[PDB]
Amino acid sequence: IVNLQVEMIKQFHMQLNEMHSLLERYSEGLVAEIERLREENKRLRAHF
Amino acid sequence: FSFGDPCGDRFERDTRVSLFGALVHSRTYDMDVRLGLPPVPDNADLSGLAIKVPPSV
Repeated sequence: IVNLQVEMIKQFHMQLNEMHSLLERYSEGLVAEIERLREENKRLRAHF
Repeated sequence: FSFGDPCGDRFERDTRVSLFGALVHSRTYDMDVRLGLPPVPDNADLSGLAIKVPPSV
């Protein structure tokens, strides 16, 4: 039971860290979109 | 009876899109374009004003 508990705690910790990492990965795009639209508007204004 | 469209000669084409070289950073075939300049870069207050180097292409 003690071995099971220790292994379970380690696995829980690892799984928590993996879930945190996955949420961080799945939750820069906005900045790039803003930059692209700014570039597009500046190009439009200069061309006009 | 028209100023012929400068579609043929590259020199004439550039003259037309530059308005006989009047346009600096823009080219246009539209006669009704509202002329605008490129916006002031956001980093100008942070990085200063750089001399825009024309792209080599």
